[PDB]
Amino acid sequence: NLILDFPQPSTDYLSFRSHFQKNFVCLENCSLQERTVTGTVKVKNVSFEKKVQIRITFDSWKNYTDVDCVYMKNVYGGTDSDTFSFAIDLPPVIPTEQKIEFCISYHANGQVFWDNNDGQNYRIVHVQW
Ligand SMILES: OC[C@H]1O[C@@H]2O[C@H]3[C@H](O)[C@@H](O)[C@@H](O[C@H]4[C@H](O)[C@@H](O)[C@@H](O[C@H]5[C@H](O)[C@@H](O)[C@@H](O[C@H]6[C@H](O)[C@@H](O)[C@@H](O[C@H]7[C@H](O)[C@@H](O)[C@@H](O[C@H]8[C@H](O)[C@@H](O)[C@@H](O[C@H]1[C@H](O)[C@H]2O)O[C@@H]8CO)O[C@@H]7CO)O[C@@H]6CO)O[C@@H]5CO)O[C@@H]4CO)O[C@@H]3CO
Repeated sequence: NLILDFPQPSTDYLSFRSHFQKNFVCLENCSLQERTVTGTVKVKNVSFEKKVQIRITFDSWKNYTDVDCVYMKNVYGGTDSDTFSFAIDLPPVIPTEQKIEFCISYHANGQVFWDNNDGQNYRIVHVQW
């Protein structure tokens, strides 16, 4: 009934790297299971202290929620970037007319960086299936 309306950003490496180098934050993977959306976010390692959040709407941006992401230790990651994970429960019912979208914010060293997917956000759409 719901599906991701975007390719996994990490699949197209050249696009992923271009966005990540420009914005210093980029969604890496995302999956929709049951009524929960989970995923991973790559951020440039700008400073020790970081705050990474998903800003998500389930009602066409009438409202939104900021959800904290959690740092993921990665033995195989480099020292230039860090990985954060998120898990967000969907509301029990979302009417078909309502848009579901999210974007990502990243605070470090007094600055804020955004992944808004080239101004479209990351969309989840309603389907017949
Ligand atoms: O321990 C040395 C450290 O002490 C002081 O730091 C204090 C700090 O100022 C307070 O803010 C508080 O910190 C808490 C913090 O506010 C919370 O947000 C949370 O921290 C989380 C981070 O926000 C989050 O980003 C993630 O952290 C991981 C990093 O993302 C990842 O990159 C890696 O971190 C490495 C750093 O990137 C790298 O720079 C290097 O860090 C050194 C610092 O650069 C250097 O300044 C100093 O740090 C001092 C600091 O200046 C003091 O203010 O030494 C660091 C090396 O020891 O190395 C890092 C890897 O070791 O990994 C981290 C995760 O380890 O997740 C964390 C949540 O775990 O919690 C913080 C409290 O735990 O208190 C601190 C502690 O005194």
